[PDB]
Amino acid sequence: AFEDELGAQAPLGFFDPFGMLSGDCTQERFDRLRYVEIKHGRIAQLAFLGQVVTRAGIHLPGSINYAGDSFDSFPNGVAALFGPNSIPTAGLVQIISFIGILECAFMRDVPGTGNEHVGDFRNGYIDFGWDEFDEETKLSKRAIELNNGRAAMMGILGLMVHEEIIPLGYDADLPIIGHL
Amino acid sequence: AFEDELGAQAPLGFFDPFGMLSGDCTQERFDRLRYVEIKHGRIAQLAFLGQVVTRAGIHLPGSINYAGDSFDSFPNGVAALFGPNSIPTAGLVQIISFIGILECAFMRDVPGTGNEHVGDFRNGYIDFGWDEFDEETKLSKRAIELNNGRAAMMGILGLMVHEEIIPLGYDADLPIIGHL
Amino acid sequence: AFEDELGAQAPLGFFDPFGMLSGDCTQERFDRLRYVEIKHGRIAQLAFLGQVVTRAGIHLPGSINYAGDSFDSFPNGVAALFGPNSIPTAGLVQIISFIGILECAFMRDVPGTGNEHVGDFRNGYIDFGWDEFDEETKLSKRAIELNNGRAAMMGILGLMVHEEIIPLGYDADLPIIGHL
Ligand code: CLA
Ligand code: CLA
Ligand code: CLA
Ligand SMILES: CC(=O)O[C@H]1CC(C)(C)C(=C=C/C(C)=C/C=C/C(C)=C/C=C/C=C(C)/C=C/C=C(\C)C(=O)C[C@@]23O[C@]2(C)C[C@@H](O)CC3(C)C)[C@](C)(O)C1
Ligand SMILES: CC(=O)O[C@H]1CC(C)(C)C(=C=C/C(C)=C/C=C/C(C)=C/C=C/C=C(C)/C=C/C=C(\C)C(=O)C[C@@]23O[C@]2(C)C[C@@H](O)CC3(C)C)[C@](C)(O)C1
Ligand SMILES: CC(=O)O[C@H]1CC(C)(C)C(=C=C/C(C)=C/C=C/C(C)=C/C=C/C=C(C)/C=C/C=C(\C)C(=O)C[C@@]23O[C@]2(C)C[C@@H](O)CC3(C)C)[C@](C)(O)C1
Ligand code: KC2
Ligand code: KC2
Ligand code: KC2
Repeated sequence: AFEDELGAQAPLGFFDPFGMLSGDCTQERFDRLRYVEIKHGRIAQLAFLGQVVTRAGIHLPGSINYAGDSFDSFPNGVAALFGPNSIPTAGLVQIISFIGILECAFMRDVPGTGNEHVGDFRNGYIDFGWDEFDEETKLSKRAIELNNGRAAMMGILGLMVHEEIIPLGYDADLPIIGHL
Repeated sequence: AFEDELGAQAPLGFFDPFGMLSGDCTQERFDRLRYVEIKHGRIAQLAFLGQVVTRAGIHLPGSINYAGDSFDSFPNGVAALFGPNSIPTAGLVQIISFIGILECAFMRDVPGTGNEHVGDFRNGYIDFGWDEFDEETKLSKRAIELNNGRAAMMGILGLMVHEEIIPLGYDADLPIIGHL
Repeated sequence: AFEDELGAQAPLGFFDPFGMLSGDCTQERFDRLRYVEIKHGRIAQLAFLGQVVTRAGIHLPGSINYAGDSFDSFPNGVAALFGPNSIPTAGLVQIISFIGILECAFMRDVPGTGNEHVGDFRNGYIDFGWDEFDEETKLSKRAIELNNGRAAMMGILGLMVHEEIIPLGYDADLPIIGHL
């Protein structure tokens, strides 16, 4: 039933190993799964962009504290949030609070606003020209977003794992990025 | 749609900053939110009453243990539940178990019993004369309960925060209640 | 309404102390409760069987690690999973991952497959002859499964509690099984 939905493309086609959509799956279940997948993909895309920017030597100009702790002095990766040399716990809690405010008020599907598909948070408020695209281009953009999100999920998991296995003696000369 | 419901009164009117009810919000969502708000308000009202009674020097007569630990020897506030001089862990676990029994059996909206609104746990079992009040008086009582609950939420949050910031050097001469 | 459902047997009859099905309880709520009860019963039956087999001196032949840690060297009970002499954390995490894979993909009620009642995971895939039984025998088998599951819930709780109270000085010469 969902073998022709978004995300079922070449070369794998419809790829449902664990069988979430097996049987007479309801549209609500697939909508929930696609919402979770798109949310994870967007978060992972942002996380991968952040690690790429930070690890390349690009840091915000200034100090993260009144104490003078410069932005470009903190480590990259999980060591920047959780560790002995991480950013202050106040900064992490404020970041989490901002993300929670976004979750509750901003990055949500408001019913009866004009949203067209799962993951559309536009809400008739912030539109950059979605209606300019025709249907085929719209589907292509949605598929690109979803697949880049899956790739970012895998990449961010790999980056965190590789950073975490370095103290254990598992230091890998990763391609392109190099040593973490 | 919910701008004329209970709790939207002077001077703020309908106050929905985070936009929980924005858009075509369903009645189920508002009922869930109002249930959570009323439950929190009742819990916080009881918590503030407990704070006032305990901090005023009124303690239960006797001892909380067979070992002879008197009721009036334990501290007030968070130090009475979680701390080195708190009540015995068995007492806290029994309190939590009693509250869970209440949650699962007593303080619940039993369907098909005669409940009139969200937060009405009466269940046609314990009534002190609710039907004696007229509709306007009923609405006034419900609004009083809700607003006192919100005030108690903020007050209990303030009391816990002020108790917790005292060891950090943030001791404030609070009005009325004084030093915690 | 649910006083004649499965699980209401002599001598207790319909036993609903906490009043979970009191009032106009929907079939969905009873179905959820029965699903949870059957799942817990099956898990507890497996846990009791495994703990009895392990405590009887029957262990898998070989070693659980490449390091040579034999199966019959680990303790019995909670000390085998969580403790200073437990199985390796890798083994526990892999067991949890296998159970999660089962939860997600295998031990589930796939809609539109032919399942006849709550707790039926057969899904028209693995059938040993369920249709051979008549209606009364089917009800008897389901009731036996449910009641043995409740008995196993109590038994596994008792086994874990008795194992945990031994270091505290509460060592009980339990009947049949003896000292844990
Ligand atoms: C998962 C996302 C994520 C997370 C958790 C972090 C976390 C962190 N970043 Mg970071 N970053 C990210 C994405 C992320 N970043 C992206 C995508 C970029 C590229 C622009 C950067 C660029 C960046 C720089 C240049 C620096 C950091 C730094 C830091 C650290 C200090 C916090 C700070 O100043 O943030 C700053 C965050 C930003 C500048 C960009 C955040 C953008 C977010 C993800 C937007 C997402 C919500 C957005 C409002 C949605 C808009 C919707 C639209 C319709 C309006 C902290 C560990 C600093 C550091 O290393 O100090 C220790 C630092 O110097 N980051
Ligand atoms: C959030 C609610 C709450 C919580 C968590 C606590 C927690 C505590 N209180 Mg306390 N207390 C509360 C509310 C609360 N109280 C209220 C509202 C009052 C005013 C009557 C008191 C009066 C009070 C005294 C006088 C003493 C305590 C003490 C204590 C401590 C020991 C436990 C004990 O003996 O409880 C005793 C609890 C009570 C005497 C009253 C509890 C009543 C609860 C809130 C009823 C709520 C559910 C109820 C069944 C609903 C009925 C619905 C109706 C339709 C039937 C413990 C830290 C003792 C202490 O400090 O020793 C260490 C102590 O001496 N409390
Ligand atoms: C709650 C269930 C449960 C749990 C958590 C454990 C946990 C454990 N068992 Mg164990 N065991 C169980 C049930 C369980 N067992 C049952 C039911 C039996 C009887 C066959 C055994 C027999 C057994 C032996 C003989 C040994 C262990 C050992 C161990 C320990 C090492 C892990 C291992 O080798 O597993 C091995 C697990 C098994 C041999 C059987 C597990 C079978 C599971 C329960 C199947 C459940 C799902 C299944 C696929 C459903 C199929 C449905 C069907 C339609 C296809 C570990 C603490 C070993 C030990 O103590 O070394 C430290 C050991 O030597 N167990
Ligand atoms: C004005 C304003 O405020 O906002 C607007 C601005 C604008 C532009 C309109 C908006 C937008 C669009 C945005 C932000 C789009 C972002 C898209 C983004 C960020 C897309 C890539 C993600 C990451 C991927 C694919 C990672 C793959 C990672 C992969 C495939 C790996 O496995 C990788 C790997 O590393 C390992 C682990 C090991 C090494 O071998 C190295 C490599 C690399 C191989 C917003 C959102 O509307 C907000
Ligand atoms: C027979 C039996 O068993 O039961 C029946 C008995 C009976 C009577 C019928 C029943 C009832 C009704 C009850 C229990 C009603 C209770 C109502 C209650 C308990 C109502 C106030 C709450 C707290 C508020 C408003 C706090 C505000 C706190 C505020 C506004 C603050 O911010 C405060 C502040 O402190 C700071 C943090 C700093 C300092 O500057 C000091 C102050 C104070 C300014 C029940 C429930 O049906 C059960
Ligand atoms: C081919 C393949 O791969 O799979 C198939 C194989 C097969 C056979 C078809 C299948 C099956 C059926 C199975 C596995 C059925 C299992 C049934 C099972 C395991 C049934 C008892 C549970 C435990 C009870 C009742 C415990 C009570 C415990 C009680 C009553 C206590 O309180 C006890 C106690 O200890 C205390 C705490 C203290 C002491 O005084 C000692 C005692 C004992 C008194 C499956 C599932 O379809 C999978
Ligand atoms: C996530 C987004 C975000 C938002 C929306 C946001 C809003 C506000 C507002 C509201 C207008 C104020 C008034 C405010 C004030 C301060 N912020 Mg924010 N802040 C955010 C993020 C961070 C991070 C990451 C850090 C940080 C800090 C500080 C410090 C320094 C305190 C000090 O130096 O003792 C002060 C005074 C740093 C800190 O925590 O220092 C321990 C630091 O690391 N903030 N901040
Ligand atoms: C929340 C409500 C509540 C209920 C409904 C409830 C019911 C019962 C019943 C059932 C009829 C019994 C039989 C019972 C028995 C004991 N209770 Mg309760 N008890 C409640 C609350 C507390 C608190 C707060 C404490 C406490 C204690 C004890 C001790 C002392 C043990 C000891 O001194 O070794 C014993 C023997 C104290 C304790 O935990 O001491 C470590 C203590 O702090 N109990 N209790
Ligand atoms: C729950 C079911 C389950 C499944 C489905 C499953 C699948 C696979 C697969 C996939 C085909 C591989 C390739 C694989 C391989 C290894 N397993 Mg499994 N394994 C399961 C259970 C356990 C347990 C309980 C233990 C264990 C272990 C090891 C070790 C030893 C590593 C070492 O000696 O360093 C290796 C190499 C032991 C261990 O973790 O040792 C620290 C141990 O305790 N495994 N295992």
